[PDB]
Amino acid sequence: KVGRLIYTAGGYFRQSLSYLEAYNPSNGSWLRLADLQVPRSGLAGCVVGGLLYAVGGRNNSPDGNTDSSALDCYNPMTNQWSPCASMSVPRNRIGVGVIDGHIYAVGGSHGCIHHSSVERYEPERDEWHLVAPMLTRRIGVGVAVLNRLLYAVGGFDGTNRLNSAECYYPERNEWRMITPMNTIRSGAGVCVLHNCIYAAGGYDGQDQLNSVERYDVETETWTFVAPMRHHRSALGITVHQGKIYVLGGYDGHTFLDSVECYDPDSDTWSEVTRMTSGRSGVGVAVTMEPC
Ligand SMILES: COc1ccc(S(=O)(=O)N2CCc3ccc([C@@H](NC(=O)c4cccc5c4-c4ccccc4C5=O)C(=O)O)cc3C2)cc1
Ligand SMILES: [Cl-]
Ligand SMILES: [Cl-]
Ligand SMILES: [Cl-]
Repeated sequence: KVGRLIYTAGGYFRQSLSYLEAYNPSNGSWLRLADLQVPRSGLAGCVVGGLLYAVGGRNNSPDGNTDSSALDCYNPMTNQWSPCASMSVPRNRIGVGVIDGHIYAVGGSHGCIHHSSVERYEPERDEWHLVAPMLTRRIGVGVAVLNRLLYAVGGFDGTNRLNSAECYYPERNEWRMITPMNTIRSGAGVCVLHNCIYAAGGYDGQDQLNSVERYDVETETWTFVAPMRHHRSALGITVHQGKIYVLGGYDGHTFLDSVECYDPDSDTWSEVTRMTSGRSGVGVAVTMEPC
């Protein structure tokens, strides 16, 4: 269990960013690691087999605004990025989840197109294949996996921001709606802790949110927990050693550098570190420290 870092890839501040930086909760340190080959905001991160993957996003720069179909793989042992097979379609404001060593890419936008499509990557074959689409088009969608089921939470369908959520059952290649959240959320941080899916922050169409709610997959209810100290949309999120970490985002005024940590036993959030610069729209995941 020792030696794991929280990696943050990409993001946005004035333009899309190429940063890869890693935080060590055990000593408070940050490391700046190899830049992404292509800057991207609105991407997702995940880990399979000790390797960090950056999926989708958009490169917003002074010279263009290009949605990404890319999958790139970072090896901590070499501090190098390598390209992998690209997805069927560009997906900005994507969500991803991992089931049994496979990466699921969910939703996202391509220009004015709001995807319901979903595709699955096989690392051993370096291949993507489309699976059943969601029941709803969703960009800015939060995705997480619990008990080998994939959840897609909130987002924006092209007309309305959403409180709805749905679950993918892989053995039936089928999506079904679940109970909707209490709050409309696009750009929330979504993760899994114990037997619940958490949705933290986001934008409800009017304001960035500090509220946090969790879906108990047995009882099918959403319950609010303690709110974050900061309102935040387009935040990064991960779980590490039984606590939720939220990174950056936008509070309606500032691109935040603060990182907050949720302790479920006390139902409290605390500020634990600051990123090296404020940013939103990052991808976050946990893996071993680099060489
Ligand atoms: C070209 O400029 C960019 C700026 C930031 C980014 S991003 O990577 O951070 N990101 C991608 C993922 C994602 C998902 C949901 C939302 C939700 N919006 C908001 O909270 C929102 C609403 C009103 C005004 C603003 C924002 C916002 C949010 C963040 C930064 C600045 C602002 C801002 O001023 C929503 O639309 O639901 C926003 C994003 C934004 C990308 C491009
Ligand atoms: Cl699978
Ligand atoms: Cl298979
Ligand atoms: Cl595989």
